[PDB]
Amino acid sequence: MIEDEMSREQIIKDGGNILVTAGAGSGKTTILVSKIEADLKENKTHYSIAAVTFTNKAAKEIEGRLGYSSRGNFIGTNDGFVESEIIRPFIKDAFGNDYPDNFTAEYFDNQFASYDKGLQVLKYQNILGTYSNPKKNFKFQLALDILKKSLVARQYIFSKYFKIFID
Amino acid sequence: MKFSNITIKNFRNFEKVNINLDNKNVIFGMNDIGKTNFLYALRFLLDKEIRKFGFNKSDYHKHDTSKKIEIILTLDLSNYEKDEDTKKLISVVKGARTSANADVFYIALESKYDDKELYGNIILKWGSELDNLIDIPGRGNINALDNVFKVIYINPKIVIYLIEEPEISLHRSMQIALSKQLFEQSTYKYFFLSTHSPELLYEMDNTRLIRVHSTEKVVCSSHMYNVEEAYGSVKKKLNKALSSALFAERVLLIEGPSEKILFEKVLDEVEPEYELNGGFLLEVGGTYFNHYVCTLNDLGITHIIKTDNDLKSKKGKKGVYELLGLNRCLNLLGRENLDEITIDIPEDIKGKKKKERLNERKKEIFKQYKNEVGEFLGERIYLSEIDLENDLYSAIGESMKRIFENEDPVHYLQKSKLFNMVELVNNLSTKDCFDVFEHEKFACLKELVGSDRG
Amino acid sequence: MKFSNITIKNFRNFEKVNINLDNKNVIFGMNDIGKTNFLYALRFLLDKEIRKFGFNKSDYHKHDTSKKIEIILTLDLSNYEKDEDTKKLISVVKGARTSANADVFYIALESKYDDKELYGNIILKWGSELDNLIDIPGRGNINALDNVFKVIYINPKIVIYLIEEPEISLHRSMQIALSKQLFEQSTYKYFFLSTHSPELLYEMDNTRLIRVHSTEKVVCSSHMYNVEEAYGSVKKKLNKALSSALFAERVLLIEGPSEKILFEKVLDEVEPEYELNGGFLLEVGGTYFNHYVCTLNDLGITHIIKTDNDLKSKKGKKGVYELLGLNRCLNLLGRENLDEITIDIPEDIKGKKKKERLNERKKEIFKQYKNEVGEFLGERIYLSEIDLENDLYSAIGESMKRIFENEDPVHYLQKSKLFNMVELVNNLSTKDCFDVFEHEKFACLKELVGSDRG
Repeated sequence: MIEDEMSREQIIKDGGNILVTAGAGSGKTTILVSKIEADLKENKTHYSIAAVTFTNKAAKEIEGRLGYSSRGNFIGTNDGFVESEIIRPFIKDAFGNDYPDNFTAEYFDNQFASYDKGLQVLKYQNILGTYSNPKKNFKFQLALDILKKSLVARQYIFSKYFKIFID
Repeated sequence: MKFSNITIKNFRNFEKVNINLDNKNVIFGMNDIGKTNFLYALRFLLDKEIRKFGFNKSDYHKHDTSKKIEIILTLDLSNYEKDEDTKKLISVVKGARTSANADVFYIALESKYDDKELYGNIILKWGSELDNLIDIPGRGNINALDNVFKVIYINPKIVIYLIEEPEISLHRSMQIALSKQLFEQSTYKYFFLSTHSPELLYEMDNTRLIRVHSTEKVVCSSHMYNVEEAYGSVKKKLNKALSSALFAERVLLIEGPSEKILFEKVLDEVEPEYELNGGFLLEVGGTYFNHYVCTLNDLGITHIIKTDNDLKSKKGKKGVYELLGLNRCLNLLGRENLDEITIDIPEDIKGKKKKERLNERKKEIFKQYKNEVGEFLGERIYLSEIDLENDLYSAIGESMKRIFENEDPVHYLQKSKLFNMVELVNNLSTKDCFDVFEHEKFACLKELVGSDRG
Repeated sequence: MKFSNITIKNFRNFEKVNINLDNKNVIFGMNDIGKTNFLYALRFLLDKEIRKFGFNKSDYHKHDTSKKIEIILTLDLSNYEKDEDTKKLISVVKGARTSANADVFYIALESKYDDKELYGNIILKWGSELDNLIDIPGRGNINALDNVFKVIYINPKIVIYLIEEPEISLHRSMQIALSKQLFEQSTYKYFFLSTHSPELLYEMDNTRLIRVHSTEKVVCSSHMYNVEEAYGSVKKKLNKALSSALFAERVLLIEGPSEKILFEKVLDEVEPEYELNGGFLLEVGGTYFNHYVCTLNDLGITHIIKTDNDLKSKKGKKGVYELLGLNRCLNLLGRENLDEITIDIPEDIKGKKKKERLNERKKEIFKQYKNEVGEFLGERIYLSEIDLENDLYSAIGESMKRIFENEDPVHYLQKSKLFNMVELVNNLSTKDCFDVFEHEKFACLKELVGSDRG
């Protein structure tokens, strides 16, 4: 039934990578919830999903429509995904035992413009900082370097997470 | 995932007991208290219903001495390089393990002392190494380990079964059905089984057998059990012979049921029920001695072997003979089988003088290899000179020529092995049984009765 | 005194079950509910702790149909004339027996219907005759029968024991010691024993064996078990052989372990675990089949017998033989043993050609007694023509020609019965197993499997 119904029925029973070019707001999160409800009910294994949004308020709205679950799903911002799944469990493995595991990550004070100087903030004064440029991400690039270096980070993120939902 | 070992540093009945593990474990022994405390230690480590109550005063070795209970389990978390099972078995935990190439995973328990506030305060920790152990992160009343293991306890998600005494109020055909179900069907991937009936071990393979010693201080010995492809065609007979013999203290390995007739008549006359103290007669015939000796010496059970010196003709070859009787116990001793020997005899008469010629030959090869016979007698391997029948004629020969009106009484009993032995032991007296018990060639009976020196 | 029989005219699981009794009774079977209701019937007749509660509505065959429960027991009050126990046995009761020359005594139970007031109203009557039954005099709460019989019930003044499943949480050596305590010590003069483990019957004498059938409507069969003085020297072998075979539905009696190896390999290949549905292989060596066939025909367990037509030389005489393998089947059918036969054979070569003369004489004797062979075939008696190996050569002889590089494959199997046969069953394919299963000479396997005709 024209562009409305056939787009919904072809997006529920799909199983591959999906690129949806939705409109200018007004309910893009309806299909994000409805796909997750279809994907979680279809899959009966121990694998869980991960939903990523930018603002924290939309993460609560996705969580509100979903309900609650004990499957180990991650619903939240992309900053919370990188800081809690890649860096904090595996900082002491990939970048030496002397690197600390607990830190506070403020993005209000630091304005450094070097990667190697960035590790000196984390190693010495227990602060996780941010890059100088808006066209950079020190947190997301550190998660790429830890995943590329250590092994047990790669043994985690494939075997728990089924599909990452991006918005 | 394959269980490696469990060590209990303290419990209500254990002092320093370390038991090697595998999948499909079977525990037995004399001390039932130690078995149920082993299963209770497993429930304390892996089940929340016993974990949430804490420790009491009574669950210690001494009730005030050395207040430190530790139960450590080894997991062997990695798999083969051709399988991606390693990743999804790794999945649940994040920061326990440090090394990128970590092969071993530990699950440990820690108990607070009971001097203050009168409680146990169960503290759990995993980690990849025994040092720098990290506490299990729990957010509410459920910690992270509860979503991994699902423990099902049977007594009349990784699924772990714990079965305690399933043979009670059960017919034996259902016990054979049950043993087929755990040892063949892939649903029972992990279990621990405590049993007292041999019918639950009638079909077993790729299993770990744990025995508890009879002493009040429990010592546990474990053996990994496997049946090879060469023994797979007659596997049921070894399993049925071994399941009943696993529950004894001293065993005797013999060849045929005629030796069972003779030895059981002798033991009934001289010994007041040797089976009560743990003596068992084992029936093995046509197979090799290495499997039973390995599975009994690894399990802590002493074994005594009485065997004959027999010659085998080689199939399709005439005049060449095999030294089976020596070679079985040399390959028990780890030595290679000796070379094949031959004799050149005319056709003559095949009935009577032939057995005399091989009897003289057997005496010669016994006389050639006396140092090996001394090493054989160093262990509990008692080898007869020609047959057991000639030792019987050397022992009870007067009564044997009294019973048998034949001039030689050793030929009539070799004419029919089974029927002549029953008629021999039917008209026998008590004094002759003490005579064969006294004789040095039948010292296997003296070792089977197991009289303690001190 | 000596218990004779029990009839249960109505109970929660019984309709018209009549069981003959004795001292030292043993009850077993597939139906556990029938055994525990038999023991509860004994408790209702013989104990006050169950009598004082009365009958409930659920303790009937149908809950409203045929509300009349009668449990009758017979005592055999008379003793021997050389023992003065008769007067002391009689003098507990006075008015029950009208004449002093009465032989037997009755104890009966009667239940008032549960239509009104919803209560059982247990009434106890005794007397010497079934007609004009009289009540048991109870002056207060304790009746006159309670001072006579004392019931001690064990579950994990004439004394009657009631033991229900004592093999729970017990080591098997303790079970053999308990069987010695039950069947040897004169303290346990009267008991009723229910068990599911064969280790409590490793030795038994002067006992009554009660078997409960596998159907829902219970039919019970009883047999008086006794070991004669001729079999007393090998009584342990018969008891250990029979204790495991008592808990099966279809048995096979064979001679040696080579037949066990062959039949276990074949039945492991074609049949999906015959041991599940009630198949068992029993080892008979050196003894006649009469004891096993009586103790299995009396219990309702079907029996299949496969044996060899063998010849045995007489003691002290040369050239005279006995038709032993035929005499066993003849005295299994109740006929007397035939007279011995003599032949004149030259000395020749005693190894090979004498077996050929014995084989053609065996064929001549097998052709001569064909009517008795057909009479054996009418029952489940399968007698081989010469040996079992010749039937194997008639079935799969080309396969053994492939296996053994000798031109004749049957003699090398007679050269060593235990070692060559293992090498035969090791190099066997799955096609030959269906061939030996489908042959007319091996219909004992088809009778052992027991496919339901309809």
